[PDB]
Amino acid sequence: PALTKSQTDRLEVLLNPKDESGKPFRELESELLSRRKKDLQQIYAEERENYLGKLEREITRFFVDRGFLEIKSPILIPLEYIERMGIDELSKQIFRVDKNFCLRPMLAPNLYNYLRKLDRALPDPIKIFEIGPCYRKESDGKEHLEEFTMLNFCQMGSGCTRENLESIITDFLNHLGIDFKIVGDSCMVYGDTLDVMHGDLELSSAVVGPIPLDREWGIDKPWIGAGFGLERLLKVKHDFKNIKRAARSESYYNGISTNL
Amino acid sequence: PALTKSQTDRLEVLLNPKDESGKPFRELESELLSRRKKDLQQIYAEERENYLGKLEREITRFFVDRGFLEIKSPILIPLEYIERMGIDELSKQIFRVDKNFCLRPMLAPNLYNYLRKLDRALPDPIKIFEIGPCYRKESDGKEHLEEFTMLNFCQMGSGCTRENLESIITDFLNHLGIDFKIVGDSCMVYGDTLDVMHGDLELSSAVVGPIPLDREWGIDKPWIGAGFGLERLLKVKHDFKNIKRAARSESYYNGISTNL
Ligand SMILES: C[C@@H]1CCN[C@@H]1C(=O)NCCCC[C@@H](N)C(=O)OP(=O)(O)OC[C@@H]1O[C@@H](n2cnc3c(N)ncnc32)[C@H](O)[C@H]1O
Ligand SMILES: C[C@@H]1CCN[C@@H]1C(=O)NCCCC[C@@H](N)C(=O)OP(=O)(O)OC[C@@H]1O[C@@H](n2cnc3c(N)ncnc32)[C@H](O)[C@H]1O
Repeated sequence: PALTKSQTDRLEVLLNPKDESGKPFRELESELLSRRKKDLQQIYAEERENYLGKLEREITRFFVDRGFLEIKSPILIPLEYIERMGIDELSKQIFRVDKNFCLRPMLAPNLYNYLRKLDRALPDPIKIFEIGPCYRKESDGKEHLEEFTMLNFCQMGSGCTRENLESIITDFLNHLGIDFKIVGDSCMVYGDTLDVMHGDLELSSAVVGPIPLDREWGIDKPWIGAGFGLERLLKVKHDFKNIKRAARSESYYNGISTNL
Repeated sequence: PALTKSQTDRLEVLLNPKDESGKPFRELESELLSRRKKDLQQIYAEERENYLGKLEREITRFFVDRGFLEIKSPILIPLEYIERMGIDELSKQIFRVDKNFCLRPMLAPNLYNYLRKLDRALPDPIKIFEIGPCYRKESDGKEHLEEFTMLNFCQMGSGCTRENLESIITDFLNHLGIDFKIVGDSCMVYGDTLDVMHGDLELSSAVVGPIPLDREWGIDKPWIGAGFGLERLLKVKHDFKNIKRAARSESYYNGISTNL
């Protein structure tokens, strides 16, 4: 008669945000299987782009067009960078590799190094961004991924104000068509942050520098910056119930179940 | 009088492929510093794209345009995938994470899974590609990186011939403007390979399936495929002497020293 919890989980795997009893499980599953097969057929026939790759390209274009230098820095980083970030909490979340390296939990340490290095070469202000993989061991799975993709943009020198920071965030999310509000918060590493919220979901943490951590990185200039999770952005944009639908995955492709 | 070996190493750091005694070290270094600062100034003023990101976008466009589905699969993969790949040599090169996961040394295991899964949804033949980070512990540094970027494209079903494989490789490298020759070789995992060579540098290993390893992955169809290192491609394209100039790096940006 009624659907079992397991059957309901199965159908929810196959259900897409835009799909609209007493039909049996077998027929409801058959219908959804058919719809999802067609969705993949249509991607494959027409656009062929992965949502995560595509979102990366669109964001890349956005920040390049606005004068930010595209960075591609190591994903595998020295463990010393974690301790020099003031992280000794987030520390139980570090995936260690060999005795000396770890998978980066954020883009900040490498970007600090780039800011200092490029200050010797580039005119004020220095505007840079990176998009790439980051890793944190996470107890949750609703809004948290162990393997995720962060965007971090930043500016150092002139014009490093809270206004300009907010303006960039605003232009950015309006460009992407993502609703948001900016609330003042704090964290252990940075501040004093600004959190960019979608309802109760954190899209970004942002900071207006300087902060005292800067000195450890040879930075003695005003700066502003923000990190965004690309999977969180996709989750909002596509109305995905679970963030796993927006991840690097063998179970979902563009939020469509691959288990068909 | 003459330059010391250390001074020569310093200048070679600052030397670009296109730059053309008895001038002292200080003046030669000063000149190169000036040229490299201007190179970064010109990137920053004009294009602002990272060579590795840009190469990824151009390759992405190439394979999308030719009917291949863009994949973004996990970088952190189960250790079981390594053993199911027939790897028990390359095994000392695996960067292990936790007791159960590793950093992927190749794209093949995840793409095998995608081929099988998508066969239930997509018409014959199934054409897919991924571009992303791969990791191998490496004794060398001339043509080898521990952290690199692989392109792997493949097709399964109809038209999985050596001719079509060679044709795609040929169209691809001619598109990129990279000189090559295709030699028959072999490896422990696959074959029987075709190696795509630039002089003595391996750009790619390629395979015409089926092979007996397929059965472990639920694959029972003809297939063809090739993996290319993006850093190797950049190394050839830009005439870089060391592959570290083409890597994710805090020491080089688009093959320009960041230590200025
Ligand atoms: C570069 C300069 C010099 C140093 N720092 C400067 C800067 O530009 N800005 C300071 C603020 C950058 C934010 C960054 N350090 C950071 O790690 O903040 P988090 O809030 O911890 O990470 C940003 C978050 O990425 C996403 N994210 C987080 N963990 C997950 C998860 N496990 N699953 C999926 N998504 C997640 C989440 O969407 C977004 O809130
Ligand atoms: C997906 C289907 C199902 C399974 N396999 C199929 C397929 O499409 N093709 C089989 C052939 C794919 C090749 C892949 N399995 C492989 O790992 O071959 P390798 O020769 O070991 O890696 C390809 C190499 O990537 C680059 N590369 C390697 N190690 C490094 C390094 N340490 N530093 C920098 N660059 C490097 C190098 O340019 C290029 O020769």
